[PDB]
Amino acid sequence: DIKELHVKTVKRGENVTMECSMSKVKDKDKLAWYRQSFGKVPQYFVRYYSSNSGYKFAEGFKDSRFSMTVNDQKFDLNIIGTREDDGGEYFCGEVEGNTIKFTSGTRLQF
Amino acid sequence: DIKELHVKTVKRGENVTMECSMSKVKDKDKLAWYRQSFGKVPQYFVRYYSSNSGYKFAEGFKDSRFSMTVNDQKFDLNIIGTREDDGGEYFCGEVEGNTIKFTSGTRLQF
Repeated sequence: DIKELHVKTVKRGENVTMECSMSKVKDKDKLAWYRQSFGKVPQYFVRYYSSNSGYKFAEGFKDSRFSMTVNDQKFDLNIIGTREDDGGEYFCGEVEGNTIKFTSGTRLQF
Repeated sequence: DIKELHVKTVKRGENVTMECSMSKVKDKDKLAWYRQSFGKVPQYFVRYYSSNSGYKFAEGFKDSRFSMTVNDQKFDLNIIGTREDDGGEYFCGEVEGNTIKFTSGTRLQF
């Protein structure tokens, strides 16, 4: 089967966390979040990084409201003070050889 | 910027082609199409293959209406006799190191 997206109906100003698990990850370096604004191609904007914070944003991405909770269990994506510009779908994917496998995703709607 | 999806309003029974270019592809083996049914996580269902047809479907995928036009210029996805079950978004992506880059995508709507 195909996994369902988590659907979060959020209110402007709400703080959101979108979940992705480390449980079955083979190589953390190949783990990233992809943002798809409505009607756009998805694009990676943050990836795992071997550091204390545990992540690095994509070149050209800047938004102080975004962070991640990264540890041995979690690769979770946080937004403080969400707004309608954040509406869209978010996918957590791990590259494996020739393809990427998306283990989870969330639709943020208002 | 982010690339726009091609939006195709299709009618049941129409034959559709969704476009992806070979032009800038570094390694064709890492090229695949991803299907995202509404509310679901995207999933690869067909990839480039070094053969005369030029593609191989994912394990578990079977749909006789699907094919690809694959050559030195094109990695195009075809559906003969489209129906509302095909509604969703389709992304063409090439794996590069730790992330995938989606070069094109199409939303199929009815």
